[PDB]
Amino acid sequence: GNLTVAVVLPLANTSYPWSWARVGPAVELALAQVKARPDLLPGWTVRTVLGSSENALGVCSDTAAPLAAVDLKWEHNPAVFLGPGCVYAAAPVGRFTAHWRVPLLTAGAPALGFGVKDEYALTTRAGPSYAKLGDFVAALHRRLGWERQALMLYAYRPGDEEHCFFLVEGLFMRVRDRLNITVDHLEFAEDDLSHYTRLLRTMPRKGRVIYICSSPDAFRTLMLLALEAGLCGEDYVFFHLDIFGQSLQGGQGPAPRRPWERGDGQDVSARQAFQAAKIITYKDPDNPEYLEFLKQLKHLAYEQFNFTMEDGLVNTIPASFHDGLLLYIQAVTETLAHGGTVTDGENITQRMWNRSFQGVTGYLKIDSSGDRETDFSLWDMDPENGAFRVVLNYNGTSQELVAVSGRKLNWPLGYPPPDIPKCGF
Amino acid sequence: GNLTVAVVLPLANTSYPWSWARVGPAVELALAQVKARPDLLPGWTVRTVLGSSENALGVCSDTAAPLAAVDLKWEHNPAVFLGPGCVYAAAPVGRFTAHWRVPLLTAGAPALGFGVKDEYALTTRAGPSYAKLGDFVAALHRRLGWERQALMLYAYRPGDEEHCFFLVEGLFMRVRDRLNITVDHLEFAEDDLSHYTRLLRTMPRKGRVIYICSSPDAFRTLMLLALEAGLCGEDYVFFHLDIFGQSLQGGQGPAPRRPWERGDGQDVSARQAFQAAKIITYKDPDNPEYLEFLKQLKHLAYEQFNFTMEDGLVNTIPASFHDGLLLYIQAVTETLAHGGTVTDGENITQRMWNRSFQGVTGYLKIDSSGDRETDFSLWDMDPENGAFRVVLNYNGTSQELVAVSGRKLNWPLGYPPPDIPKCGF
Ligand SMILES: *[C@@H]1O[C@H](CO)[C@@H](O[C@@H]2O[C@H](CO)[C@@H](O)[C@H](O[C@H]3O[C@H](CO[C@H]4O[C@H](CO)[C@@H](O)[C@H](O)[C@@H]4O)[C@@H](O)[C@H](O)[C@@H]3O)[C@H]2NC(C)=O)[C@H](O)[C@H]1NC(C)=O
Ligand SMILES: *[C@@H]1O[C@H](CO)[C@@H](O[C@@H]2O[C@H](CO)[C@@H](O)[C@H](O[C@H]3O[C@H](CO[C@H]4O[C@H](CO)[C@@H](O)[C@H](O)[C@@H]4O)[C@@H](O)[C@H](O)[C@@H]3O)[C@H]2NC(C)=O)[C@H](O)[C@H]1NC(C)=O
Ligand SMILES: *[C@@H]1O[C@H](CO)[C@@H](O[C@@H]2O[C@H](CO)[C@@H](O)[C@H](O[C@H]3O[C@H](CO)[C@@H](O)[C@H](O)[C@@H]3O)[C@H]2NC(C)=O)[C@H](O)[C@H]1NC(C)=O
Ligand SMILES: *[C@@H]1O[C@H](CO)[C@@H](O[C@@H]2O[C@H](CO)[C@@H](O)[C@H](O[C@H]3O[C@H](CO)[C@@H](O)[C@H](O)[C@@H]3O)[C@H]2NC(C)=O)[C@H](O)[C@H]1NC(C)=O
Ligand SMILES: *[C@@H]1O[C@H](CO)[C@@H](O)[C@H](O)[C@H]1NC(C)=O
Ligand SMILES: *[C@@H]1O[C@H](CO)[C@@H](O)[C@H](O)[C@H]1NC(C)=O
Ligand SMILES: [Cl-]
Ligand SMILES: [Cl-]
Repeated sequence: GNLTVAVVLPLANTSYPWSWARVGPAVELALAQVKARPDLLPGWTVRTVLGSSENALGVCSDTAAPLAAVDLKWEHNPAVFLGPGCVYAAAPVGRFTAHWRVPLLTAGAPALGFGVKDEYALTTRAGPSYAKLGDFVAALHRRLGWERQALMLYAYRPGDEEHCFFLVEGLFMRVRDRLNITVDHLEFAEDDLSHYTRLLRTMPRKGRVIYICSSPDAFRTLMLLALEAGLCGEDYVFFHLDIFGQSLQGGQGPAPRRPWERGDGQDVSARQAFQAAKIITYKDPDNPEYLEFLKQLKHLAYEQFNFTMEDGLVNTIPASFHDGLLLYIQAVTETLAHGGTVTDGENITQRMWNRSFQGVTGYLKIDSSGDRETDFSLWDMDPENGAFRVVLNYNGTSQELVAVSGRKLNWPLGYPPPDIPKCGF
Repeated sequence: GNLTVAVVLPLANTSYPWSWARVGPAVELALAQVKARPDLLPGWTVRTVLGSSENALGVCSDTAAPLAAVDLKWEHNPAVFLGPGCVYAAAPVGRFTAHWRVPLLTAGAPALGFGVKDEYALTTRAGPSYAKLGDFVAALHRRLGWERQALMLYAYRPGDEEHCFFLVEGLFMRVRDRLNITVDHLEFAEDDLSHYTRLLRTMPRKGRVIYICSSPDAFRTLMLLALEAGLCGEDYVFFHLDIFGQSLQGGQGPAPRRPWERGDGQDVSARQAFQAAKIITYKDPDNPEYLEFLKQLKHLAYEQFNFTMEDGLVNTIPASFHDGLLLYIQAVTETLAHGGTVTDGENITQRMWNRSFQGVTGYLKIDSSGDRETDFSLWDMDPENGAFRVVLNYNGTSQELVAVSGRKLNWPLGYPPPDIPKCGF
């Protein structure tokens, strides 16, 4: 028989980590591998019927994603959805598919509200989540001894789909649960220098361990302002939540990075200001299978969709769709082997949750709630060269930190600064 | 043949002006009238299929309204949607119907954003709109000579579906388009006594003609504070946007109201504070057909839904569904007389827009944009008795103001206060 796979992704806009111009060859490679392995759905054929989740302007829309999903459901009767990876498009489509009793795979939709599996039954997330980043910092605080207070700033920009609002919402909500610490939750406009001055005035009263979600330019500007304000590294620690490594040119390899450099005269004084800054990115998989998959993905993305892949850390999202789709196909194969159909949403989904799988991105594990366990990296600056390099790797499954071969965190005083000064704030 | 009307309304919750417990008898009376007249749809049969637009908690929601609409569309293939009335349920369902090319009738959904007929094609609003209130105040200002400045407060309450936010949004937008005056629109928390003191401090600098959208209790508690602060009626005038006449015992009939009285000991001091307050409600139709319709609607509602229908000015929403639907039943008849079909949404809709109809609520007119022309009423205090009464009626179609039974506005100084003082603010 056949197994339709409805796809609701941006088909023309090629500026998203999940856009069809980069996820298309991932699914194509996955389906090419399914058809060469007798152990996966013996004799069946897997098809894709693809709709678009973007409006007339060409951007994510919660208005057109459900329309496309309903059209696809009415016409083709899919067995699964590679639902939207976009926070605003994913919610209505996930509610529709939960009402229809159809599984929904996605390597996007990292928002916290999507993880309420009473309203979003049968949906799986094979890619990074935002709440899983609250486990990482919780593991930092236990290791570094901070157990009192923290502050969390998130920038605002008119264009983006409130990326940092959701990022820090998830981080904050999970950090409250894991730790009984006092956290503060602030926002600033990313273009108003008045807001930056106000923020530099404010912080000395609210915390000594600050997590900032902003663009690389805004974080460099904040560091330069803080250095002038006197906010040195013997007191503060600034953590830049740059998940896709945009300030590190992707952060895809061992090359030395120096994100404090712009060649604008003040980059001599920007190296000084970054002595109290560390960067929290996703983890770049090291296995050779990932490199081979990237090598043969970059070629399909050119021959098929006439689009050139950028060679960064956003490729993990195209690879996670491949891994998740293969995991789903294996679950469906087991379900059929136990005498079922490809329409048993509940039986199929409970064979995906709470198990480990071997993909190109490593040996991953979908947790008991359906969300994938995410691994992170912490970058710090070398005292001698001045270049940034990875110093800590966090394994989501076992929930522990590993120091890279011959590296350790660079603290100005040799040890982390306390999160509570001599006489508080 | 058969004509199927799809209904997406609260079927169990009885606390809405459009809830099925009070709109069901209206539609049943309409369909009884259709079946007794050879003029309308000769020989056809009209029948309704019901879906609920409320979630588990029992409140109308934007999550369960489109789900019910999609289920109804896929199962019964309706010719028209007697769509939702909530501002939040009516948007996704309106977009779905616009995408399907199916007309959507509603006497609710007054929000301004629902009147953009490029995104909401084929939808008709046979009931009051919020922007149509901005036509009223403009026609009021021209009559009283105010042409400089205005201020608009709206209350915020956790429970309501941001009723006053949308009311003031529509009013403010339409007043901005139709006048050159400078308008400023604030917000205040309704159950936070600090905000009231803050507002009484603020107002004397930002306006002298104020429109307040709040609950009757909030308006009275704020008028007492205004009297205490010295904001008397020789300078300020306060307009209470109480559209359904909640503060006037429903605002229907000829009896005299006393909205300043609770027997709490401040009645003597509350009658004095209301000398600078006037109330803007909907207009209660004065024709005998409306009274007969109410008489045979209450009995039917009690007999057929075990719900007792207290009289008031919220009964115009049940009666508009009765009118609009009938208007539609006429339009779809004329189409058939020209060789069309019941599924000619575009030709059916343009035969409803920009024409007048004779219903139980008067001789109504649907404007060229599809929204009905609403008539308003202005209530003012009698200087002698101290009881409130209707003193102005506003005809939406022709946009004139009519004094009622030789009545006149009670201005504490004899003429309207200036909207800009001797030396401004
Ligand atoms: C594909 O989709 C992308 C969206 O990822 C479209 O690109 C535009 O991307 C920007 C930011 O990445 C986004 O702001 C645009 O939408 C918003 O645009 C303005 C803001 O833009 C202005 O300010 C920014 C700084 O914040 C300047 O960099 C920019 O030059 C402007 O001066 C908002 O005010 C709007 O309200 C809107 O929300 C986004 N494009 C659109 C139409 O929203 C890209 O056009 C798409 N391309 C194709 C071919 O479909
Ligand atoms: C029928 O529909 C009405 C809506 O018109 C329902 O009333 C609402 O019901 C929902 C859940 O069913 C409930 O969440 C709403 O409460 C809202 O407000 C509270 C805070 O309100 C507090 O103050 C008011 C003051 O009057 C108290 O009455 C109330 O008990 C609270 O102490 C929020 O915390 C909630 O989150 C929510 O936003 C409620 N609102 C109103 C105005 O009634 C009604 O339950 C439905 N009934 C049935 C049988 O379906
Ligand atoms: C993150 O942690 C996990 C474990 O905490 C690391 O290793 C994996 O651990 C599981 C058990 O928890 C192993 O089963 C898995 O290796 C086995 O996988 C299959 C099936 O068991 C077997 O055929 C293999 O030969 C191997 O025995 C572990 N995966 C490995 C070692 O690759 C995981 O590696 C950590 N993350 C990273 C990036 O290393
Ligand atoms: C508000 O004003 C409108 C008009 O500005 C009144 O409604 C009708 O107006 C039209 C012309 O604009 C009148 O022709 C109509 O009266 C006739 O309507 C039909 C068809 O023309 C005819 O068969 C009737 O016999 C009647 O002669 C007006 N409708 C009436 C007078 O009922 C409207 O009445 C005004 N509002 C109120 C509350 O009166
Ligand atoms: C998940 O699987 C483990 C075995 O690996 C089991 O012990 C645990 O109970 C499972 N959790 C749930 C929620 O089923
Ligand atoms: C609406 O009807 C009037 C006459 O009632 C007509 O003059 C006008 O052209 C019609 N259309 C518009 C857009 O006004
Ligand atoms: Cl998407
Ligand atoms: Cl509704």
